[PDB]
Amino acid sequence: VPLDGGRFATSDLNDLYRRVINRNNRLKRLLDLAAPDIIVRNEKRMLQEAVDALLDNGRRGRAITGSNKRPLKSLADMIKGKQGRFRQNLLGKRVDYSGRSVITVGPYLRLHQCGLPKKMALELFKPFIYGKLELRGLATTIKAAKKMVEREEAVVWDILDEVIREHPVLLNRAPTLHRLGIQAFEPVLIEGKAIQLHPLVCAAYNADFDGDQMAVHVPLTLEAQLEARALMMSTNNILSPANGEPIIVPSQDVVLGLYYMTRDCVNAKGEGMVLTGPKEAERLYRSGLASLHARVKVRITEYEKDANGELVAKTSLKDTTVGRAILWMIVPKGLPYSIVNQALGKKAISKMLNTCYRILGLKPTVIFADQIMYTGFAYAARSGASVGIDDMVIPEKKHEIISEAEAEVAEIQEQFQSGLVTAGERYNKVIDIWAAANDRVSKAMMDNLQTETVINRDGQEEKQVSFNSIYMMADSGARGSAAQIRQLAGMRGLMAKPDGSIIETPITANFREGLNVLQYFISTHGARKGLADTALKTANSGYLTRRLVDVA
Amino acid sequence: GITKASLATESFISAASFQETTRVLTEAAVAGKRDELRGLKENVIVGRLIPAGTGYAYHQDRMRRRAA
Amino acid sequence: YSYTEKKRIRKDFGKRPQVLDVPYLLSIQLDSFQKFIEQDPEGQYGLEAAFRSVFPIQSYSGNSELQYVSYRLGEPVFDVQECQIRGVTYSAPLRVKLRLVIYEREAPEGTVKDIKEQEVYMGEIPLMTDNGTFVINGTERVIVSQLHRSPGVFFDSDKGKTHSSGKVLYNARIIPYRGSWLDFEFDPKDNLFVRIDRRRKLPATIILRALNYTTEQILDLFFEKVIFEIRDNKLQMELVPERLRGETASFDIEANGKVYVEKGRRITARHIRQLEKDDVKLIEVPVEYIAGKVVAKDYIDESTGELICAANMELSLDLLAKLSQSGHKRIETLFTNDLDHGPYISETLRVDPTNDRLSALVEIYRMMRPGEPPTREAAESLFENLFFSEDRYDLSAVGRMKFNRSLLREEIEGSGILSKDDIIDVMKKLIDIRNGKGEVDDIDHLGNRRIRSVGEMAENQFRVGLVRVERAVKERLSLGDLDTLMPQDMINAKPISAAVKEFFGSSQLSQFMDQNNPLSEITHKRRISALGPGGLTRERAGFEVRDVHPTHYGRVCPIETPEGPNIGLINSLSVYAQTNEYGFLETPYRKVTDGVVTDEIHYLSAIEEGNYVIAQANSNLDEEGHFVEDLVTCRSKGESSLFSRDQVDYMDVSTQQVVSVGASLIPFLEHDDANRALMGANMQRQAVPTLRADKPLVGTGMERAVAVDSGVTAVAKRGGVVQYVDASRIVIKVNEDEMYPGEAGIDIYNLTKYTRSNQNTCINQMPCVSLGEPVERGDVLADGPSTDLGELALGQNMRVAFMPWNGYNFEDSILVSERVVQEDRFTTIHIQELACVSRDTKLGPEEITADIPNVGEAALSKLDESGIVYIGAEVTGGDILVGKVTPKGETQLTPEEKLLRAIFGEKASDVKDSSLRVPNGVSGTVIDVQVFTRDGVEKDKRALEIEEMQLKQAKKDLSEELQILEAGLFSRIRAVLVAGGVEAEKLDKLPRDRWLELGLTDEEKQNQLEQLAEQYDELKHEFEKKLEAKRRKITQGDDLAPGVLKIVKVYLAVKRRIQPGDKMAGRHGNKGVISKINPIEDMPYDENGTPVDIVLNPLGVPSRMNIGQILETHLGMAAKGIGDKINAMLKQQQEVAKLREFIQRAYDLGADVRQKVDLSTFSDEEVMRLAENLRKGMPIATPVFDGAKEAEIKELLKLGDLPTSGQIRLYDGRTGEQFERPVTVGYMYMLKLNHLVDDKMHARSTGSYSLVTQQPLGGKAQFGGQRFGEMEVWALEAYGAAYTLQEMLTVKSDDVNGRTKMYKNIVDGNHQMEPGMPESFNVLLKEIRSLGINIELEDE
Ligand SMILES: [Mg+2]
Repeated sequence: VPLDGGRFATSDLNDLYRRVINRNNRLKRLLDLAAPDIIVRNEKRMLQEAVDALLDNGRRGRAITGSNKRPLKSLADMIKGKQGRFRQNLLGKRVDYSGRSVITVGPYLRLHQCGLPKKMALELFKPFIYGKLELRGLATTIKAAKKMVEREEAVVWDILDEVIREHPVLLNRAPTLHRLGIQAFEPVLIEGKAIQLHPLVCAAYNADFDGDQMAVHVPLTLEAQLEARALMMSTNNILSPANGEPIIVPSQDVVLGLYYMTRDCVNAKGEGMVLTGPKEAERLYRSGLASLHARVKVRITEYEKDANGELVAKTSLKDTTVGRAILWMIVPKGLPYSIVNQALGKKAISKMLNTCYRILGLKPTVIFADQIMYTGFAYAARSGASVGIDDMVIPEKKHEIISEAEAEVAEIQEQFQSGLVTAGERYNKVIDIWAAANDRVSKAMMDNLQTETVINRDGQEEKQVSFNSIYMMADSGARGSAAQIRQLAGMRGLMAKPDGSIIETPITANFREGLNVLQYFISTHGARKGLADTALKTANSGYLTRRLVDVA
Repeated sequence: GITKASLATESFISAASFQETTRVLTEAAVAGKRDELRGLKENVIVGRLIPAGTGYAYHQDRMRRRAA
Repeated sequence: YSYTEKKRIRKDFGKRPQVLDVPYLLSIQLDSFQKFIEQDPEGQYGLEAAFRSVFPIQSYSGNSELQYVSYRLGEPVFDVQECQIRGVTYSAPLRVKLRLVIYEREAPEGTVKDIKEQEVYMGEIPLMTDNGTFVINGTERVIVSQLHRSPGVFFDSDKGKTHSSGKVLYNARIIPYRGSWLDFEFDPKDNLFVRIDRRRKLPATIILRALNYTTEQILDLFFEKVIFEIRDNKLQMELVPERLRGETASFDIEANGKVYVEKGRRITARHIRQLEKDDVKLIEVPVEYIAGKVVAKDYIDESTGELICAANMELSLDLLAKLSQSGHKRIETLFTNDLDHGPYISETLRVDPTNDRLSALVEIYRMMRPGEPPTREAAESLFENLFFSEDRYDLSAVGRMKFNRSLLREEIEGSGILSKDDIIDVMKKLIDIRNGKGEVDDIDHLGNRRIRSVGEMAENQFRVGLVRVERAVKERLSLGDLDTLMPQDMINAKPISAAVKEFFGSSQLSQFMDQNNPLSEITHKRRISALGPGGLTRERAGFEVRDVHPTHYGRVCPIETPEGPNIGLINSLSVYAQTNEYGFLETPYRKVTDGVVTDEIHYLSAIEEGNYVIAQANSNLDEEGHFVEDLVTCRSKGESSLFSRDQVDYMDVSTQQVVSVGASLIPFLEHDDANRALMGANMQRQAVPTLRADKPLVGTGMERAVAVDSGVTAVAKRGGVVQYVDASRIVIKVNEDEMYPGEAGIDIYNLTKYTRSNQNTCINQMPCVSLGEPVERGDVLADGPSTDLGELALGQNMRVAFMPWNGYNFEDSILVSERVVQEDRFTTIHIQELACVSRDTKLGPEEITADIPNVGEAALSKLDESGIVYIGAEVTGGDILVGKVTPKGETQLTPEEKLLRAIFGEKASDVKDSSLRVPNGVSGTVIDVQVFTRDGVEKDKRALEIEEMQLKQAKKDLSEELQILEAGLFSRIRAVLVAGGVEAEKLDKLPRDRWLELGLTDEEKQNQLEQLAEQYDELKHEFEKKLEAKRRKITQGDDLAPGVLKIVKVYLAVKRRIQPGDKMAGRHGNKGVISKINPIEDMPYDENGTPVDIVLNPLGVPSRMNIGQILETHLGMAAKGIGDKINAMLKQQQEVAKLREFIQRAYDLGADVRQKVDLSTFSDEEVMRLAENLRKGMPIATPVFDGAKEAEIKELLKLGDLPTSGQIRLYDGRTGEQFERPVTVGYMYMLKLNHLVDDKMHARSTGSYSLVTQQPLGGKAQFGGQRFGEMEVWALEAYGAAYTLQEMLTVKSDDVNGRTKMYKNIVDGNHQMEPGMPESFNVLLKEIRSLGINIELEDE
């Protein structure tokens, strides 16, 4: 085929076919001339190797290369491999009615809807708009309608708002590791260029908003639309298929807001009053007369399912907090008050959603999950939950733990100089007394971090769980482990060589203090090993998944 | 194993599309095999409804209006 | 201090004094290419070495020879800017003097008949620009340096990864610079095997017999002889005591006294030592002891003459009895034991089939050239040309050095080829390592890995082209045309041009220059790559080559590497790292002589570095130089430990010695996790230059170095006074101190204005200087993209609050204020180039015209009479930029449209509209139009007016520079005329030019006046011919591609404002995407009503442990808090005494900081200028690992009257009520990355399809479809979405008839598909049938 600049582009099969024809015609010529048989045998060998290179180039002998020193693509290479017919063109394809954009968060969205840019939707839904422009008489011809959509008249946006109305779109994030990597959403036309993804589905997609892109696909037929609505819609996808656990589950900001709301302070403002219900708790919190953590006595009416499907009420005064009473207002009816009368971490909220699903079903659960998201976002905003440098509280006895382990390592070093121990048990003793000192620093840090709110109850001091922000993020399951608070406020501990063997002097520093040049270098030793594992194991996991799919 | 079990299927199309396409097509050609398109990959290759899901009814009445 | 640096002084918090200045950052590229192209009087480097490698060329005769005299690089035809405009390589012609010397037929001397000596043109060499780039086909490219395995011999093993028994099998590998590889190795049965070019292994004694060694000579090479000097009886045997080390006691030893050790007791050291106390030489041995030993010689009889016993046969009672009838005095025997002297060479002589040199050469031939019957001459020449030919094998100077150094030889010079001794020593050292007397090499050691840079890779490719021309020159000299030809008739410049053209344009290491910002450019130029020709492949590079080796310290950054499939394969040079004369990375260290750390700096390589104990740079040391401590932390051997202060030999020269230039710019890097620091270093060089540059409030102090060592700024070459400043040029009147005699003394700096980078960003230079301002040498005169007063400014200083805001910063999202968008803080200019190419077609030439069919007068509103858009035209997507029509024919009207045109009489167009339009969604301004017309094509009115404008501009620029330069000359003349023989009022009485007619009394005065007159005449006649050179290069035709008649390049400038979806990031790996742009009254605000610019999530901080973004925030609030104070003093119009006092307080703050800023030295005008530059926040330097401590941050927060907690009380903009906890508010340096959502958003309903398979095309440039790959198909199969899947497979991609039916059905409101067969399945069926295979659909 002629290229744009008058040059031609060809397949390697034309080179291979031409070679077969040329050697075949020369063989016919030689058999006509009655050549010496050393020449005819050579031409027969050449015709054989030309036909072999045409069928499978590189099996027998060296691959024939043409004019690049790059081997020619034979007929067998057309159909085999990751770039053959099967895997590149038959088992997966490039499709029409498909777009792609960066995803952002919409925290206002409902679980079944996405935000779709108007510029993307105007292109993805273009024959639908042409049809509804010709149908409504706004265009006399599909070319008149095409010019209307090019000019983007004010009426094609009304036509677009009615063609997308009940029409789902499939949103896909690569890698599609499981079936929740494609989910269907009802589009809400937005003004950006970025797709607005619901927060609660991000864990299903393994998506964060740091530059991820997602593909949009438009189901065209009525069957595809009803499968998007009935099989693939995100409100059908709240349970995992791998394990029956909820996969549309609160995280990060939502669980921090719901945890901060359901916690209790000792002498919080408005402590010890008696409330007529959750609406009074919300009135007192919003008017500034009671704190979200004020432990309080609220008259709570909770409904339970009897032996039958009936929902019978019981009313009682619960010993609760103001924030737990406020959170009770979004809980559906068949659930007990004990589901919120505690500080709600990630596990408790996931179990609350699972309980709602098993007791009440899918329709209360999707409403509950949306309400949970809105409430957790609102009350994480209200909290002002920041991170500062004074939140990484380093234990005051960390320096003496390190000095004591240094004294122990010095006396073991002097024992090795005095021949009491060989190098092996000497090294293992050093490793052991540094792992023990690391555990001591970790325990001291967590003890100084987890309860160090000391608070006055009617004058008397009392210990309570800490409202430290680092600790609240770790304890709620929002972000962070104890193993990472150890690196922020404890010591970073023993590092491994690229060999895998432990360097015998640990990082006695944390990230609040600095690491010096040497500590940082021996930390990069394992940082790069982990990053190279992440980079090289996606191919192995993809190959294993491909083998599993193709066996099953 | 999952490679030798997926290469030993009764369908040469799915096995040839998985891997070792030359071996599969060679043994299927000299054996004169015939692929009845009963799995998901072979109906994906050929652009049909898969025999699972909402295409399960279609394949059922495709096979009971063929066995009758 | 300067004039450019006391404008705005960055407050340094670093405490360690700087002993070594950060070097010129682009020395790698510039030094390497200078070694390539410079005239080397010796033949060591570059083009000279390459020419001497092949010349003199001698034919297969004695008649003539072509020898090389000299070479010369001519002047480039176009300079670098003209090359970028015209799309051509910036290169210099290589003119080489050759001498064709003809010897006559018959003489014992072969003296000359004649010599025909002349200059041949062989190729153009691409020239490197002032900044380390090459312009190749118009685009700037960087030749990345290569980290490859050094040549030499390397001893390795596999550790139990063979033979299922955990046995370690050793090997040796001789790797030349150029030639065949030579591997020795051990099998699981301890036989030595040679293997040439990774082919099948032969026994290693075959290569020993290819060398002329007999089995006896081999056995004396690789063994030592146990002698049995047997007397009349009693089997006397020689013995040295250390030969029975650990010996199994086969017999009790009685000699020079009775038994030391009886049977059943193996020999320990006390026995050897008491036996040598007895000084025993001769021992009586039993007969069963020698049974099994291996004879070391050929013992033949003198009775019959033939062989009794050959060398390397296991001796027995029978054969000793045989030689006893022959009466041999001495019988030698190989000394072998277990674990100290192995039998491997003898056990290998037992396995090989060869018995002489011919058979060995023949076995090597059968291995190298199988199926070819070996003759003696070919078997001899194959081996002699494998490793022992200078033209086929080069173990280069670095390879000879590493070879000799690995074998513990004294000399490091040698031949480039192997010898018998080299191969024997390699085998002996492999045997040593097998016998426990050595250790295997670490091949990832940076003493084993070598840097190969552009000037060496270019030389290698030039030598490749030179041998490609050498074969043809040797072929031409063998012909009898020899007496009438010149040397330029036998030299073909095209192969030599092709070799260097292929290297510079098509290498993997010749990469499109990363031109986002200055940091991108100097990071690209300081990049090392393990990949490339002669390096690794990223697919088969294992885990261990991608690791941070201990030798990387100071030589390669452990942080800056990409995060994807090639991680640890692309590395970045460290700040101080330089390259050896051999190519090995070295790093500088301070010498510690007597415990006193000296300022004497030695550059140590990774081999040398391991010998010494090297203290850290975090090690404190007193005023005299001694360590204040006595137990210092050091690296001795690749380990790190504590040492006494008298054991240390060296010290690190800086705390930033270990990091690259990109990681040196991250403040509080020591508080960031290394993964997030890697991400921050990688994202800093994706930042896009914004409208106004904004210095970092929190920097590290490497900003000036980065901005100046890249060529983006205009830096003062000589000091002077700004004579004329203007947005496009700076004119400096050079100080008399820096002027040469006979010179105008005027420097002119022409600034780059609004050109596009490789990334379509804007490159624009703005002058820093004002009129009449004094400049010193090295001062920044104009800022480049992303520099602010000569400091690298990659982003903007944003007031951040760390708090969750209503889910809008959920999961790395970023909430941005609307004030950030009103104030154009992250608005970036992008410049697109769009080409309309008018070609000859077979139906006729395409025509650039404003007369376009089916296009109204409204769409041709901004086209001129030539059909090209006006400059300055605000265009949007779909607007015609260049109107073009293509001639077509044979419209072949459908009968319905034939009737349609019969009714309404409208003719059909003979041309089709092929115009250049703005891409959709893009809305910019036309800022430039270039028309390139072929010779013979007539220029339209637009090309003529563009060229008239170009000619007036060339004449105007040259007459302006001549006016400036002659004004400088005449100022100098007036100064030298009043310097002696004063005419002070007579000079203004004389006409201006005829001051040159004034004969002056010459002590030295008339000499200077006359060389000034000569300089003026030469300037005038230099302008006069530069004008005609410009005019001829403007009016000349363009060397367009074949078929192309003209090209019109339009340049669009697009201002991109920030919007939801744009990726923003900090320097600490805190990337994110803007989710919302919030109204200002909705943002959180403090007690004073100041809203926050950006709200970031605090939950991204503790799990991604980049704590440095919190500290940078706390310090950024402190820095700004200083400016907020200074600003107030500038609005209250306080005295200079108060401003001077407060700024001195602010600069004196810190715990023993290294910098001293004394403002008493500053004049009041200088203090006020400084205070005006510090009113937007005082900038602060926080050196990596030497930065501000948290107590100093709190002290500076206290100085600015801020809470030392870093956290303030915020209020909700929407409700007015407090957030219940204090919020960390401060200032973070945010960067706008080049992942803009305008470039990412793409959609398609229908479009173009591929040829062979009819599926949609790939990208958004092709308006392509999304890949619904295999895993998405599995996702749909896991749902029951069979109809969704069937329409993905058939009707959306490949079903050709079904997809148009589907379109028509959608348009008719009928959402039903009629799916057929995918077209790629029919392609598959036709391709399986093109094999011999009958694949068929059973249609029953
Ligand atoms: Mg991401």
